[PDB]
Amino acid sequence: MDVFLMIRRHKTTIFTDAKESSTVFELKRIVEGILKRPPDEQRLYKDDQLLDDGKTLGECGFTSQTARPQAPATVGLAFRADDTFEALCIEPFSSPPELPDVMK
Amino acid sequence: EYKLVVVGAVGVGKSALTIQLIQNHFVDEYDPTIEDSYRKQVVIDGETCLLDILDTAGQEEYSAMRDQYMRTGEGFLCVFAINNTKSFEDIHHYREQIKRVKDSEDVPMVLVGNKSPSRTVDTAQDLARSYGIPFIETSAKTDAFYTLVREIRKH
Amino acid sequence: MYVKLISSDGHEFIVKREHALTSGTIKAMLSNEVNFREIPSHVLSKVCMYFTYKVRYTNSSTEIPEFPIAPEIALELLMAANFLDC
Amino acid sequence: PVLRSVNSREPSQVIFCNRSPRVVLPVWLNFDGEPQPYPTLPPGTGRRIHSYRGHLWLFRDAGTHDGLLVNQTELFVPSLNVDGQPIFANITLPVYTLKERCLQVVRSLVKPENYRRLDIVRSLYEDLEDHPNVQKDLERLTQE
Ligand SMILES: Cc1ncsc1-c1ccc(CNC(=O)[C@@H]2C[C@@H](O)CN2C(=O)[C@@H](NC(=O)CCCCCN2CCCN(c3nccc(-c4noc([C@@]5(C)CCCc6sc(N)c(C#N)c65)n4)n3)[C@@H](C)C2)C(C)(C)C)cc1
Ligand SMILES: Nc1nc2c(ncn2[C@@H]2O[C@H](COP(=O)(O)OP(=O)(O)O)[C@@H](O)[C@H]2O)c(=O)[nH]1
Ligand SMILES: [Mg+2]
Repeated sequence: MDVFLMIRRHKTTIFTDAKESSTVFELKRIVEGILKRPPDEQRLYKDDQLLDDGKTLGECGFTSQTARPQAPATVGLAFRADDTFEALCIEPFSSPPELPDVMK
Repeated sequence: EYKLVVVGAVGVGKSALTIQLIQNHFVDEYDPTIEDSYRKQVVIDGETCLLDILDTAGQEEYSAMRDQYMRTGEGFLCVFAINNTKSFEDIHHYREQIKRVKDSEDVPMVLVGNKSPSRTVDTAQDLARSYGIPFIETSAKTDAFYTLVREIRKH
Repeated sequence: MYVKLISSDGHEFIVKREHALTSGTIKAMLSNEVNFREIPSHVLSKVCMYFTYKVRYTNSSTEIPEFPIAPEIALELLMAANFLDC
Repeated sequence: PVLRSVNSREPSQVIFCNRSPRVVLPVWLNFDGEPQPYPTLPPGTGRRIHSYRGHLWLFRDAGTHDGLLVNQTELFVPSLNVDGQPIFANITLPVYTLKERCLQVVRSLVKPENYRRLDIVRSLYEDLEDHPNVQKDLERLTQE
């Protein structure tokens, strides 16, 4: 069963799909295909809890009803600046306008 | 004023069963071809009452006029008998057409088995339960529409 | 395989190419990376979610779920969907 | 009228099942092809309904007449009932286009009077005003 995710770092957000049985390690390989940075250089987080490679998406929390196509689950990503890994920093999206009078 | 609408196959006894309530006197041969409204002035469980029982009759006609007529039926008695079984096979069609005209699945209603020797259909008491409706095992020869009048009140 | 749609406000969204071809305006503009200048991140993120929904549920046999759109973003997504022919 | 039920009088038992989050209005296309409305079904509800061989049915959102799919197609005509077993009609949401879904939600929040009070390009005002009605689809459908 697929989980639909948004892997996010700074102002880079990736829309990909993965199997609930996929390992977190395997997820880092998919990012390596796109951002060309190795798994040893990636740290994946769910909210701010860090994920372990051998755990599977399911076990981390990503599940069919939490990771739906139309409402995917956010997976945080932090890259490795040489010896130490940067802090997870995901920059948010822009806020929307005040709901117009006619609509409320 | 409470409008009731009795309904069935030709031969069930709607035309007769009305006579026992309105006239308390059986008509063994009645013309199965004409429908009239029998207004009544009867106390029911202590209330002001004026029934408007329709004795349905005629050939089926799926028309605008006739649908809106039976849609005014505040409640129906779907009469079937035990001599015949074709009767018990038309009973579903009538029930369902009442839901179409009344725009709802839930309509005050009552299955009724009549003429209780042949016994083609044993007491389907079970069917009525799925219909979610009562049963009076009526015998015009020897008659409760009050059975049905409850449902309508509950409504 | 993958393309980068970039919001007005700098956000970069890497969605599959097949998914972004759900958009007519993107289908032509890719004839790679695109830059939309009147679409804020929160509208394009939402648009990229629709790409995923249409591709997964198009030609399904059983129940599809509703595409949720909040009241706050409704007006902006309509215009963006008009501009992007999807 | 080519799209119309054939008056066959042969009973066919069908099951309407609302696998949609909307209230489904079953619409029956009558002997002269005119859309005739039937009792609504709440979301998640399945009812055993009694139709006839050859009848045509279409399914829409009772409130806004938005279009729904039945067994993944737009029109339902009960197939042969085999040994008295029900024929299943699975009413589902269609994959609306992003634009049409946004029109469905904006019509949702806003009265029709104030569509012109919205800061949108005029084309969108005409789009938001062009609601879906069953009869237009029939003609479209009839051509194909
Ligand atoms: C719950 C729900 N949730 C979501 S949808 C839904 C729902 C709810 C209900 C239904 C019910 N199904 C239908 O509506 C289906 C669906 C569609 O395919 C068309 N259609 C139909 O039935 C349509 N018929 C047909 O094409 C062919 C019908 C052929 C029947 C043949 N006949 C032949 C002769 C024997 N018999 C027979 N002899 C004598 C009297 C009757 C009779 N019968 O009634 C009635 C009464 C008076 C009973 C009180 C209420 C009404 S009102 C009135 N107008 C009535 C009338 N005269 C009646 N007297 N009968 C019948 C037993 C059998 C039509 C639109 C023309 C009526 C469908 C969906
Ligand atoms: N055995 C028996 N016959 C009945 C009973 N009620 C009516 N009948 C007869 O069955 C027929 C029904 O006639 P009628 O009421 O006009 O039928 P309708 O027009 O279909 O209601 C008549 O011949 C009646 O004499 C009953 O309770 N028992
Ligand atoms: Mg009579």
